[PDB]
Parts: sequence; structure tokens; C-alpha cells
Amino acid sequence: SGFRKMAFPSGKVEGCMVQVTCGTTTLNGLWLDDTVYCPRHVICTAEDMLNPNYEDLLIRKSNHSFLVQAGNVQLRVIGHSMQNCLLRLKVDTSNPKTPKYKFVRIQPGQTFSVLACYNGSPSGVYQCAMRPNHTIKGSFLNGSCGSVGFNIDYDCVSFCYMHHMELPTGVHAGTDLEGKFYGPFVDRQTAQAAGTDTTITLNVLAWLYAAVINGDRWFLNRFTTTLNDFNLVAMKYNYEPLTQDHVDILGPLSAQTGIAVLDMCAALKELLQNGMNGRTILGSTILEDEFTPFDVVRQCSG
Amino acid sequence: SGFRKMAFPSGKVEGCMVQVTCGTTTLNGLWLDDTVYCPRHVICTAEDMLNPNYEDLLIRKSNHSFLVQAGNVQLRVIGHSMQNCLLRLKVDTSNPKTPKYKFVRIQPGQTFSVLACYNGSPSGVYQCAMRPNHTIKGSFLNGSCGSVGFNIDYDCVSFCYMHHMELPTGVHAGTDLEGKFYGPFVDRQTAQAAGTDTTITLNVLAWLYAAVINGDRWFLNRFTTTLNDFNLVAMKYNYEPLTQDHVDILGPLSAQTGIAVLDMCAALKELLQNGMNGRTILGSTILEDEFTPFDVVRQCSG
Repeated sequence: SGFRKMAFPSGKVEGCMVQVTCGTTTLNGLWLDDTVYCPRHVICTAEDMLNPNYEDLLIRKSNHSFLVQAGNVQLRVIGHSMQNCLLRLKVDTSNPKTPKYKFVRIQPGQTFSVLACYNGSPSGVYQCAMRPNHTIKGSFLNGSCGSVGFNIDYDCVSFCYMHHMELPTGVHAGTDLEGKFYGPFVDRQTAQAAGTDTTITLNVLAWLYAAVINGDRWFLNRFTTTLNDFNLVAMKYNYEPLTQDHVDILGPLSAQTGIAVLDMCAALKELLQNGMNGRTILGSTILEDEFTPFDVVRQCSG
Repeated sequence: SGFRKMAFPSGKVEGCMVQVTCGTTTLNGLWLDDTVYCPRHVICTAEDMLNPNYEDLLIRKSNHSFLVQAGNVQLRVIGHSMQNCLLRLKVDTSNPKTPKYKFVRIQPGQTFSVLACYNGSPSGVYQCAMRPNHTIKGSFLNGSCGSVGFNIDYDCVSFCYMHHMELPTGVHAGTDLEGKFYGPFVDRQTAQAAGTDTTITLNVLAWLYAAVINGDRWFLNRFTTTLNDFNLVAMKYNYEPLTQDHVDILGPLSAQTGIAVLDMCAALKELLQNGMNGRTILGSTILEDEFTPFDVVRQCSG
């Protein structure tokens, strides 16, 4: 076998994408039941973007100012409201393709699939992790805004993200499906910045455990370490320091495999300090930090 | 600036996946019109897999030994035949979700999306390239044979691959949709080793061109090279030799950027010899070799 990073099948989400247009702006929307969710900035221009009063802009519009196209077929908007940074459009027809779904808020380090869209049309899917600074590095070839992140739990779709903008650093920021941003970011074209781009230490560890599980074990060692010393080294290399909850989360993977979390931490410490000297783990020539402890526990071994 | 390897949305291919079971073995099948395609070793006990007599296991099978399930529906098989390493099962129902499609044979270096399954159940999707040794680095679960590889050209699905085997090295081998293997492999348990892995120089060059298109071009050196000398450096670093055929394929990107193919070859040559030295390229600290010249063109005529 071996290891490949995978996104969840996008079919159930593809049937919920639509196009939303206001004036000259066209972007992607999420049609569930009789509602279409999209970033509220679709009602802006670029002039407005500089310091917008959304309550003011919103009231200047009717149901008719909104054009939502599900393919080459038009949907009629019969109402609207704003819920934090999303526009919540009521339409005259419930989406026959609505999957069983939930709205969940995720946290940094957690993973999900993203169906990148194109002014209403799905064109690609990828798997990513919300970075420690609450951003997403899915560097969209910068085409269409308002794409969606999700997970699939059995037959149920968990939507957790909706794309909103590009930060002046080239990385992305967005919202949960309640319209609340991830990160200390806002709905405006004021230059603001993401925190330090760091590596998700917890995911790299999960990944090293997966390497052990699939027989890769050359980086291991006889040393152990303390959480503090491990953390001191971690930070020097731009890795997130590991909190006590994070090591609990690795218990299950520690119990199976029989390698104690601090033992694995000692293995990582040595990789950081000595590089990999041209060498691979589960294939990559670099450490992977977009597979969670649960992802490894899913795919490899119940 | 940015990147993300994306796979095609998987919806049209999810609508064609079914589970095929023959005795103890269950594996995925591809349902187009009234035929279900699947690996022929589904008739083989885990026992015969050492060196199977396919013609005989087939003779000894009736339509009724075959259980084909599409969701909660059993499709009755009313005919069965073999075509190379694939089984072709005629079923009672023609697939209503059959997409416009074509069967094509791809060559080493080319990319495609993979819908990874487990008993007619699509569980993951990824983007990969056929490696120069005709293999694929797939992350595989168990029960995924009959996972299919494909490309989407407009509304047309081009099926190019179906999984069959796991090799020694842990890498994968499969066939085209007429059942002929990619590479010098067969559907039997034997030593059979693939050739040395190696990097796809053509895709790396195509990736450098896309880096340049998105404003990341610090790696360019105004100091040129001969094809001949570029290839000798490429072989030192385990990169495939660039043939005149490949130089031609880079033509459209060359014309679009104003960067002669040999100048891009000299930039690569310098990156192999000197390293990146901390710096980034499209956000990666490592060169990407699973993005083709065509994928650059399609993901820049967006």
C-alpha cells in the first residue's frame, strides 16, 4: 500500500453549488433546501470594499437584484437576510439534491475537503488542514470566491468552511456556515495579516505513527524527551508547541503501535535537528502535516 | 504565491461505481450503460492468486455466481465475458447516470484523478501521475481494486485506469479500460519488479513555467545550457532524460512566457545542483512532478 492524501468524494456537494450574481459580481453559492448561502461581499464593488456598511448596502436591494443560476436554469429569490458574514437567500424551490447535512465549526489543525468552484461551476477538489493561523493554503488559481469545505461522516455532509478572500500574503480566509470568520479577519479591503505560518506538529506526529503502522521506521530512536524540551526544539523550527490535550489526542495511536508519544516526539526532534539527508517517509521527501490523528486512525486501522 | 494539486470533481464517476462480489471477494466495478467492468481476479479465491487459471474459473461461473449491487439495488447479471485482464458483465439495467465517456490509454508522465473505493463505496479521491515505470503511487486501503482513474474534458469523462495489483515496493499497477496492463506486469503474485522510480522532468518543467506565470520567478538564471548537458545533470539527480518529443510538448508554455525551453532547463539544472536554500516555489520547498504541461494550460485558461 503506502500513503496518499485524499479528499472526500465531491458528488454530494457538487449538486448543491449554484451561481450568485449582483450587479457585476458573480460567485459561488451553497443551495440547501430552500436557501442559498454565499459571502455577503457579493453586494460590494471594489470601491465599497475599502470600508463597507453592509447593513446599508443590503437594504438598498430587492429579491430581484439577485440572480441565482443552478446550471443554465434560473432560481427565483423570494427573500433575504444577513447572518454575520453570509447572505442567507430564500428561494422559491427546495434543492432536490440536498444531502443529509450539518454545519460544524472546525479548529486549526483539523482537515476537510474543498470543492473549488468557478462562478457556479465545480472544477476541482482538494484535501487541506486549517492552518494554526486560521488560514488555508489552498492556493486557488484565484478564480472563483465562495467555495466550500466539508467532511463526510458516513452519508452525512458536514460543511465547515466557505471561502471569502485572499490575504495580502497569498493565503486564504473564510467563514463557517454561520458566517463567522475563522481567524481575526474581516469582510474589508483593509490590509490585515495572518499570524506566523507554522507547521501542525500534532499532524506530523500522527503521520509518523502512520509511517510506523505501514512499516516505515528508520527515523525512530532509543531516546525519549520531555514535553518542554521537545517543545523548545519544536518552536525553534516553526512547529507549533504541543499542548497537553494534543498528546491525549495521540493516545489511541500510541496504544496501538506501542510507541509512547514522548518517544515519537524524540524521533521528530532528531529529524528536525538533522534533516532527512535525502530520504523518505511513506514516500515524501518532506514531513506531511495535513493528516490528522483521526485521519490516520480512519484509513489505516480501526 | 501558491498551488494545490486538485483532482477533478468526482460526481459523474461516483454515479458509475457499483460493488461486484464473487464468492468471498468483493471489489469495485464501473457501470456504463448495461455493462459493468471490473478486474477479472474477482473470480479468484485469495488462494488461486498465486498463479490463476482464469479461463477455467470463468467457464465454471454462471451469471448467477455474480452479485452486483448499486446502492441498495441488486442488478441481475445476464451475460459475462473476459477481455484481457477485465471482466465485462452485462446487467439488467442500463446506468441512467452514464456520462458521455471515452476509454483512453495514457502514457507515463500523464496525470489523472482517482476515485478510491472499497466494495462499490467511493471513499476517497486524489490526483496522481502515472510514474515513468508505469506504476502509480496510490494510497490504498483494502478492497479498492476497481478504483478507477479518469480525466474530465468538458462534460466528457475519459476513463484511463483501473486498479488491479499491489507490487513489492508497495506501489500500484492496473490496466486501461480494455484490460491491458500499463507496464510489464501481470495479474498474478510473482517477483516482478518495476523499473527505478525517477522524477518526471517534463512535469517539473511544466511546474516551473506555472510558477513563472504566477509571478514566482527568482529561480531563473540568465546562464543557459545544451539539452545534452541538461540531461546529464538530470540523470545524476534521478530525473528522467528530456527527449526532443518532450521539449516540443513544452512549446505552448514557452511561447506564453517568452522563456525558451532550454532556459527553463538551465534554471532547473541550477536548482538541482544548488538547491533552493530555504526559499519557496509556489509555496513548496520541494519540486512538484505531478502537474503536466496540459494541466498548466487548462488551469490558466480558467
